[PDB]
Amino acid sequence: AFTVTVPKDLYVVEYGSNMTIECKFPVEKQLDLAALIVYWEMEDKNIIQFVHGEEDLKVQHSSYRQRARLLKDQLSLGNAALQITDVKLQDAGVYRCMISYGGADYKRITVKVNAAYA
Amino acid sequence: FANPHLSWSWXXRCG
Repeated sequence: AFTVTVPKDLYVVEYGSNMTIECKFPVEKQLDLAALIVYWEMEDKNIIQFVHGEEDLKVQHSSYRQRARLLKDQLSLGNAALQITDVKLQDAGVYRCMISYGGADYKRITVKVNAAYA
Repeated sequence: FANPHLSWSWXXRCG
C-alpha cells in the first residue's frame, strides 16, 4: 500500500536549464528521518543515496557532481525532489526514484533534453 | 544498500 507517486513522468528541458524532478511519498505526521532512505538512479549511475539523514557525495557518479542534489527541505512534505542544475544532454534518459520509508516503492521518470537551437 | 558510503545498484544491491 506504500506508494511513491510522480506528478510528472516526462520532463522536457533545455540544455543549461535547471530542473526539479519530484517524487512524492506518504508522510502521515512528522517525518521520521530514522526510517527514510532515498535512492535516485539513472541507467546504472548513482545520483542520490540518502540514508537516515546522511550522504556521501564520494558515491555520487561523476557526471552529476555539483549539479545534482536532494532538496531535503521538501522531505518533510513527502517530496524527494531531485534538483539538477546546468542541465546537460547526457542527463537525458530514464530516472528512477526509489523510496524506502517503512515500505518501499519506486517510479520511473523520463527526461528529454533539447539542444540549444533545436 | 543501504550503506551510504557504498555504492548501490538497482534494486538494493551494491554494484
